[PDB]
Amino acid sequence: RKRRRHPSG
Amino acid sequence: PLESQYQVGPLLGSGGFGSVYSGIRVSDNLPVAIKHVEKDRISDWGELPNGTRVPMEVVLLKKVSSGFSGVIRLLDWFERPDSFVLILERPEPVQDLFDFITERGALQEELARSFFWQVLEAVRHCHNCGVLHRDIKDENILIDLNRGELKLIDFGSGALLKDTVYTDFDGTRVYSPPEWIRYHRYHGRSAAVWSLGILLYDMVCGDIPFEHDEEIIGGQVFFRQRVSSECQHLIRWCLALRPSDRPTFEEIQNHPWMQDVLLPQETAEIHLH
Ligand SMILES: O=C1N=C(Nc2ccccc2)N=C1Cc1ccc2c(c1)OCO2
Repeated sequence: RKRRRHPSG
Repeated sequence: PLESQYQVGPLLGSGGFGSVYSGIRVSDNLPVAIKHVEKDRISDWGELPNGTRVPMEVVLLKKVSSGFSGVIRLLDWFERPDSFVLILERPEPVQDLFDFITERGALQEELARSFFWQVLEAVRHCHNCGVLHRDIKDENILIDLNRGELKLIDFGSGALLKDTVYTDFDGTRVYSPPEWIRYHRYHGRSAAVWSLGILLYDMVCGDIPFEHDEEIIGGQVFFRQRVSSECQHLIRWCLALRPSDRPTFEEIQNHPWMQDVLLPQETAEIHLH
């Protein structure tokens, strides 16, 4: 299953 | 002068947080991280006791950078015509917690306890200092792999701590609480506790529990890995849909799952070395 980063700023 | 004081190395990363490079301070070869932020992207500005007008991030870092802690400290900063440059500590060897969990999968509870405990102490420190980070997540935690110490980074979405409502937010949505999703309103500590529940689930399950807004506001926590009943209880308490039903930092640290934490050094020897 896909794990990803999630942007902020 | 900025350019004669630091030797610049490779790019460590870039994104909403600017562009960050590895560097070494020429005076004593101390390892550093060098963060560049374009002025046009700084929406939130503060002022130092100096009276100097600076990005909020510089104000927050200076407030948390006194003494020792689990926050990556601001060593110095500079203003350029179109940008600010921040000189930050750089532990060596380091891996961020996002990459650590990707590579290692779901963490043994003893390791998650030690990490989570250190994050709690760091966040307490920020709050003691009048600082709310507002973007607590695995990506914003660095592990010093030799000392077994965790360090918070990237205060660019943060704020001065207050007791009244926040109606703005620039952090990571999948770590944001349901009252933000539903109402565009949150209170600082209670929103921090929710993001800590997301983080703890991330640690013991290997990924965050929610991706979609409807999952965030549903507050059904499905456990995809074997997690102890005591740990599930803590996570679910942190992820209470009503902010006033979430534990205080004190209640988190007094939780039975949190007792008998490893020291940083034991953590490195047992789990990291
Ligand atoms: O304050 C910071 N903000 C950072 N942001 C960042 C840097 C690279 C990718 C994503 C975010 N990095 C640091 C400091 C830092 C400190 C030690 C390091 C490091 C970065 O990269 C690897 O070792």
